Amino acid sequence: VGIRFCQECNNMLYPKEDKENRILLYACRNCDYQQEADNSCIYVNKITHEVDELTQIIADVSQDPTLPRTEDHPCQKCGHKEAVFFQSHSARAEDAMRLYYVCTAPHCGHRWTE
Amino acid sequence: TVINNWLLIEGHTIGIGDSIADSKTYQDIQNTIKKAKQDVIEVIEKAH
Amino acid sequence: YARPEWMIVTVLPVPPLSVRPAVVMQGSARNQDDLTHKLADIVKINNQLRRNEQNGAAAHVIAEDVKLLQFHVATMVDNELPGLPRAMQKSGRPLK
Amino acid sequence: MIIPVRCFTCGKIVGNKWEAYLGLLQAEYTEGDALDALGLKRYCCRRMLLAHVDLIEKLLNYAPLEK
Amino acid sequence: EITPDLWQEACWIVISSYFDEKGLVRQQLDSFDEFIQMSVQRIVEDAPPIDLQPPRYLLKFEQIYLSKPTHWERDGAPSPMMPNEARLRNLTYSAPLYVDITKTVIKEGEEQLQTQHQKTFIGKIPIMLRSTYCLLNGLTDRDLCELNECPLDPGGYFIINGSEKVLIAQEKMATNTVYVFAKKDSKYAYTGECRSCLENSSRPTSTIWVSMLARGGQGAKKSAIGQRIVATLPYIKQEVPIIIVFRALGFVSDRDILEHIIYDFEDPEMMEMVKPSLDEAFVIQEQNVALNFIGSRGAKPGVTKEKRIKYAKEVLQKEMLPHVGVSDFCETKKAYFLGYMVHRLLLAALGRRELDDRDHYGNKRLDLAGPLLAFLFRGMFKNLLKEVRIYAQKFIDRGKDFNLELAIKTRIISDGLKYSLATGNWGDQKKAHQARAGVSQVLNRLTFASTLSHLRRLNSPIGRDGKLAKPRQLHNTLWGMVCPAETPEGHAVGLVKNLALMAYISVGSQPSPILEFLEEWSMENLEEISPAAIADATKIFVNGCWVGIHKDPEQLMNTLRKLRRQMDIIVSEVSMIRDIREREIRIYTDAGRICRPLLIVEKQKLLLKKRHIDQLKEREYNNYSWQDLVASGVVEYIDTLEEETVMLAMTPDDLQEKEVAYCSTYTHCEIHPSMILGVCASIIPFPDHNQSPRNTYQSAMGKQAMGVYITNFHVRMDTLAHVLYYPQKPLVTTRSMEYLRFRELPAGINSIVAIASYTGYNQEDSVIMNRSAVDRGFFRSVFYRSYKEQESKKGFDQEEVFEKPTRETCQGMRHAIYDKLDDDGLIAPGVRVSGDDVIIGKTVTLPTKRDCSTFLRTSETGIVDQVMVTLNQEGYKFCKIRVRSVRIPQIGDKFASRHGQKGTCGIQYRQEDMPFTCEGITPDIIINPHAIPSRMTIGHLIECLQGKVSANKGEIGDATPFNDAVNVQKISNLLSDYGYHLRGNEVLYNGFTGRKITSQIFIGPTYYQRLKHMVDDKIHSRARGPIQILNRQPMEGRSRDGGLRFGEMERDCQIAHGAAQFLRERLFEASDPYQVHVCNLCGIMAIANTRTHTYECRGCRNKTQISLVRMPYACKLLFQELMSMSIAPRMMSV
RNA sequence: AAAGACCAGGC
DNA sequence: CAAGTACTTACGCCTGGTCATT
Ligand SMILES: [Zn+2]
Ligand SMILES: [Zn+2]
Ligand SMILES: [Zn+2]
Ligand SMILES: [Zn+2]
Repeated sequence: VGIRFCQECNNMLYPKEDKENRILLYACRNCDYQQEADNSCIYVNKITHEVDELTQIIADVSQDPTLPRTEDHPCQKCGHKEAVFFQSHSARAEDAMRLYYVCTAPHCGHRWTE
Repeated sequence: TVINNWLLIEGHTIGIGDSIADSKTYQDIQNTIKKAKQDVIEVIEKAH
Repeated sequence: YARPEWMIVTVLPVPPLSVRPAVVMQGSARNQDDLTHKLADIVKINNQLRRNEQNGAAAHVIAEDVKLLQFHVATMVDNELPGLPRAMQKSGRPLK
Repeated sequence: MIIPVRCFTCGKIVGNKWEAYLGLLQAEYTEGDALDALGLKRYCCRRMLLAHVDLIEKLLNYAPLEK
Repeated sequence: EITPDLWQEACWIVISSYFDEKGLVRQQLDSFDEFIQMSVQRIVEDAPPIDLQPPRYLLKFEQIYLSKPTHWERDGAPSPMMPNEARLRNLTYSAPLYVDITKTVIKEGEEQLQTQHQKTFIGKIPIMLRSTYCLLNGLTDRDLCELNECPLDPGGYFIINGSEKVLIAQEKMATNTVYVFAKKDSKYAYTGECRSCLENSSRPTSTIWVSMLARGGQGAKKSAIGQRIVATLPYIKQEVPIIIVFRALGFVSDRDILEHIIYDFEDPEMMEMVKPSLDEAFVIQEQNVALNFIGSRGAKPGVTKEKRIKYAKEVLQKEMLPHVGVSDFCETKKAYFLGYMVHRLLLAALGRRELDDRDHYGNKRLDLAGPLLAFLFRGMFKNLLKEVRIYAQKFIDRGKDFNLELAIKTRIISDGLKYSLATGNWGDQKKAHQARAGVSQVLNRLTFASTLSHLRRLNSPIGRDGKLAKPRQLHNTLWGMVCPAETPEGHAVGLVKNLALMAYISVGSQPSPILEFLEEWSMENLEEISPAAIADATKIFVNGCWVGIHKDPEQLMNTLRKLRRQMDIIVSEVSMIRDIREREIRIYTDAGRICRPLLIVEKQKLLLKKRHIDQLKEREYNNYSWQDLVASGVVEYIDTLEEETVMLAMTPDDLQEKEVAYCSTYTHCEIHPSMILGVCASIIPFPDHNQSPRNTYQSAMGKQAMGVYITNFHVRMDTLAHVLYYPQKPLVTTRSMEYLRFRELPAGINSIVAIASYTGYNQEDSVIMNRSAVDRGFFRSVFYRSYKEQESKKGFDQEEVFEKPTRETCQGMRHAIYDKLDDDGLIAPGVRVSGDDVIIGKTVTLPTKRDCSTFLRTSETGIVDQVMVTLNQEGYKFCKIRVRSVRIPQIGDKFASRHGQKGTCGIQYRQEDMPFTCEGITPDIIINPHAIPSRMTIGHLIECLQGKVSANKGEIGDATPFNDAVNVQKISNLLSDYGYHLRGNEVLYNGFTGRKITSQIFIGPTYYQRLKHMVDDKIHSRARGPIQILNRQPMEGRSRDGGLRFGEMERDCQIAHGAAQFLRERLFEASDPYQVHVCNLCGIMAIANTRTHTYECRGCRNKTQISLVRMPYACKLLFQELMSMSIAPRMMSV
C-alpha cells in the first residue's frame, strides 16, 4: 500500500515479476537490489475514502481553549467527565457533521466519536 | 397642493412611539425567538 | 480607392497645425504637441538616413536608421504597440 | 467659538450668561442647577450654554499679529 | 479585589490611559522614528562598500547623523526651521543627513592610506511632524502656541513644498510565510507560495511557488487523482519538478528527500500522493546533473556545464528562499523549508488543512511611513553609491585623485524623497507609470475628524476596477483592527479602510533575543535532529524562518507568554501562536502587524484588579501609565493571527461569571467593544441601533462636516478652509469622543429637529431650516481661500515683478479693476474684493509688459483677511492672500445628521411661519418623516430623545454603543419626569393659521452638522464662453466657464425621443460649428481663400466644383487625424 | 496661463 | 484541427487640489 525503499541506495522500489520463480519482487531501478514481497498489493485506490478521522486527531488539541467541552460524556478509558469536542475540520465534511471527542487531563489523550 | 395644505392641519411625524410595541408583543417576540433558538439547537444536536 | 502599394508608407502626411497645437507660453515660448515632437523625431531620423544613403553608410547603420524610422512612424500612428518600447516625451511619459 | 448671543431657537440672550455659568459651575452647582439659576427655563436656551465650547480661550493663547 | 458593577468606569479609565500615553497618530510617529533611528543606519551600513580599481580605492559609510531640521538660505547660514515657516514659505520640513566616510587607498606600496571624510552631507530627509526628530517634540502647549502650532494638532504628516502630506499605510501579503491557495481553473490544482525577504535587509521579495499539476496527465505518467508536484523558482523560465530541486541541494537518496517532505512514513496516503513526483525525477540521480537541469532552463542557458551549474547554485542560494538563508552551507535549512512547503501542499491536497483564506488579515502586513520610506531610501542610496562609483571610475582612469564631496550628489536623496512624498508616485521619477500611486496624499484639513481619519488610514493596493467582491468585503478578522463602518463609497469601497481606535501597528524588533532564548531554553535546531523525530515535535517559526523543533510545546508557550507579559526578552509587540492541531508555533517580530490591547483572563477572572484602576484614577502625581499597566501583565497586545488561538470575553460582568456555561476557558477579555469602531464612526450616537450602511454614510459625511479644523487657522494660509462660527459639542455624546478631541473642536451644532411634514419643502431628503435661527448665527461659516503668487526670473531679460500695472504700460490687460492694489501690487487686508477684481498685481517684462496678475474666482464677493510676503526657497518674492466670505446657510446648502440623514435646505421659513410648541420652541430644522422608516435610522430618534432629556436635565447624555444601561424606556421615563411626553412628542401649533396640528410632532435637540457642499460652490451657467484650443468645444469645468457635457447616454435618450433637431443643435450648434470646403471630384477638403474667392483643390487642379459642408470641428479633426494615418475619408456630396 | 497624470469627493 | 498564444473591453456626469513640463 505504501512505499518500500531499497536497502542500498534508498531509492524507491518498483514492483516486478520473478518469471523463473513466479513471485512478486520489489526491484530497484537505481541499482540491482531485488526483494521478496509479502503484501501482494501494488496499488490501492480508495475512491470512497471511508477514512476514520480518529487516527488524524492529535490529543494535544485537548488543551485548546477555543474548543468546546462537555462534562456529560465521560471518557471510556479513564472515566474523566470533561471532554473536548469538535467537528471533522477537514475534507469530506460537506456531508458529515459528526462530533469527535478528545478526553482531557494530561496523559490520557483518548479520542472517540459518538 | 390641496393635500399638502390639508396636511398643514393634520400633520405627520415619526418617532420612538411608533417603534415601540406593547409589552405583550415584546413578550411574544422574545418567546418566538427563544423557541426558534431551541429548535435550531435541537437541529444542531440531531445533526451531531 | 486603395492599392496595396499605397499601404506602405512612402510619403508621411504631416498633419496641419490645428491637429497639433502650438500653445503660446506667455508670448515668450511655444510648447508643441506630442505629434509635433514625434514628427521632429521622424524628420531627424529620415534626414539622417537620407544623408547616410548619400554618403555610403555601412549597411548596418542603414539598418538601425531604418529600424528607428519605422518605429517612429508606427509610434506616431500607434503607441500601444505590444512587444515594442513605448514612445516617451523628453521626460518619462508615453506619447498620445 | 465665542458664546452665541441670542439663542437660536427662541431668541433669549444667552451671551451674557456664560461667565456666570462658569463661575456657578466652578463654585458649587450642578449644570442643571446653574442653568436654572441663570433663568434658562426652556431647553433650547439650555442647549446654548450647556453644549458650548469656548474656543476663544484657545484662540487667545496665540500671540497677536501685532503688539 | 475585583471590578463588578463598577466596570463601566474601570474600562474607560484604562482606555483613557491608553489614549493618554499612546495617542491617535502613534503608528505614524513610531514607524518614522524607527525608520530614522534604525532603518536609515542599517540601510547605509549594509550597502556594499565602494571598490574601485592599478591602485585600489575603498569607500565605507560608517554611521549616520540626522540633525534637526534647518533652512539654508541664499547666504547658506543655517537656521532652525519651525513648521509654520515651512507651511507659509512653501518650504520643506526636512533635516540634513550626515554620514562618516572612510576612504582607504592602496597604492601597491604596502602602505594603504585611510582618509576620513567626517559628517558628509548627502541629503535631507523630510521629518514627520511631532516625531522624535521634529522641533515640536516634547514641547508643552504653551511652547507650541508660541510657535503658532495647535497643541491638538496630531502630527504625523510631512511638509513638502509647503503642502502637508500623509503617508497611507499600504497593505501587502505577509512575507516569510507559506500560503496554500487553489486557483479556479489553472493548470495547477493547489499552489503553495512563499514570499521571502531577508529580514527586509535587501530586495523587495523573491517568491517561490510549489504547485500540483492538476489532474490532466502528461500523456503517460499521471494516472491517478492529480499529482506531479512541480516548483516554480525565481529567475527560471519554466517549472522545475520538486524532486530535482531537492536533489540539487545535495540530497540524492529518495529516502532523504521523503524525510524532508513526509515527516512520518507510517502514513501511506502522503507517500501515495508524492510517489509520481518521484517517478518524474527518476531520470535525474546526481547533484550536478540536477543543477544542470535547473540551470539550462534559466534566463539564458550557459554555453558550458560549469556556467550553468554556477548560475543554478546562485539562484538556489541567493534568490530562491533568501529568508531561510543566503550564506553557503544553508542548503539543509532550505531543504527542510522546501519540504515544509511541499508538506503544506500535500496536506491541502489530502484535505487535512484548510486552504489559506485570501483576505485573512493575519496574512496582511501594513507598511507605514517607516517601511515605505525605507523602500525608497534603499533605492536612492543605491543610486547615490552608483553615481559616486561612476564619478570615481571616470576620475581614476586619469589617476590623479578623487574627492567624495564633489562626487556625492545630495540631490539624489533629497529630491527623490521630496518627489515621492509630493507627487504620490512611489519610486523613481523616471518610472512614474510603473510606480505605485495614491500613497502620500495631501492631509485634508476640512474637519479635525478628517485629519485624524487621514492620518490613520490603510490602502489595499489592489486595483479599484476589480469586479470581484471578495477583496472588498469586511472580513471577520477586521474585528477591533479596522472600523467595520468607515469605508469610502464608490469604486474604492472596502479597499480604503480606517483603523479601529485601539489598533496599534507593530514597529519592528530584531528577533535576536527570541532566538537566543529558544536555543538556551531547550529547542533542537534543524541541523542537529534526526528527521524521524520531527513527526511528534512542534515546529518553532521565528519571523517565518523555521528555527527548529521542540518536544514540550505547552511549556514553551506558557514560558513565552510569561516573558512577553513581563517584557524582558520578548517585547510586547511580538506575537506568539500555537497551532495546536498542526503542531506549529509561530513567533512574529515583523513590523507591520496589526494588534489590539486585550485584557488578560486567568482562570475565570480578570488580572485587572481594583488596584490598577485605583492607581490610574490617581494617574497624575503617581507616574502610573498605560505602559505600567502592560508591564504588570494585565493587558496584552493580540495581533490578528494570535486572535485565532484566543477565546475572548466581550464584557467581564456577563461572561466570566458562572451561569449556564458557554465557555469556561477564556484567555482574554475586551476593554470595551466600542473600540471596534474607528475615529469617524465613533461620533455616531447610538450607532448600534442604526442600519450599518447609514453608519458608513455618516463615516463618510463626518470628514465633510464643518467646524474649527485646527485652533491656529489664523496663521495657516491654506486653500479651502471652512471655519464654522458657533460649533457646539453634542448633547448626546459617545465616550470615545473624549479621545478624538471632538469636544474641543466640534463640527456641528445642536438643532431642535422636528420630524414633521410641514409644507412639503422637506420632501425626499430635503430639510426646512428656520430663517430666524440662520439669522441669529445658526450654522454660519467662513470660507477662507488662499491665493499664492511667485515672482520669478525665467529669461535673460524676462522678469516677473509685483507692481501695479498702469493703464498703458502692459500690453496684456483685463477688464478688471486695478484700483484696489497698492504700490506693491498687493491689496491691503480689509479691501472688499468682488469677483474678477485683481488680488496680486503682477506683470512680465516681454522681450512692453504683459500682465499676469491673479483675479478671484467668479461670484465670490469676499473680504481680504491677511496678506503675507516672504521669500520662497529660491529667494524670490512670494505672496499669499487669504479672502474670507461669510457663507450664511441658504436653501441650496447641505446639512447632515450624525446618522446618514442628509439633505439640502429646502426652504427657510421665518420663526412665525415655523410651528411652535405651547412653550415657544420652534424647530430650527424640520426633517422629513419619510426619510426614517425605509433606511431604519433609529439612532436619530433615540438621539433626539436623549437630547431632550439631556438638555432638560442638564448633563450631556451618553450614547456609547453597547451600554446595556441606557434603554429607550429608561430615557422615556426620564423624559416624562420633566413634563414632556415619554416618546418625545410635543403638541405643535401651525404658524400660519394658529391651529394645533392634529398629529403630534416628534421634536428633539439633534446634533446636525453643516457640510462643505454649498450651492454657491456648485451653481454654473454657460452661454457662449471659452473653447478648447484643440477641439474648439466649450471647456471642461465650472472654473473655466465651461459647459455641461452632452454624453452618449443623453444622445441615446434624445434619439428615443425622436428629437433630431434638438440633438443636432446640442451636438452641432451649441458646441463647435464649422464650415469646410470639399472638392466634389475627391472628398478631400479644398483650399478656400474666401476673401479672394479662389477655392482651389490641389490634387485634381479643380477650381470650380467645390461645395461647402457644415460639419462639427470635432469631425474635421477626426477626418484630418485619419488623413495623418493615411486614411482618406472622402466626403462626397453627389 | 495650457493640457497631461494623480488624488480626494458629490449624485 | 486541434492544441496552443494575444487583443480588446469593462456606467454617466460633476467638484476641488497637487504636481511636473511647457
Ligand atoms: Zn537500490
Ligand atoms: Zn480519558
Ligand atoms: Zn431659547
Ligand atoms: Zn479634388
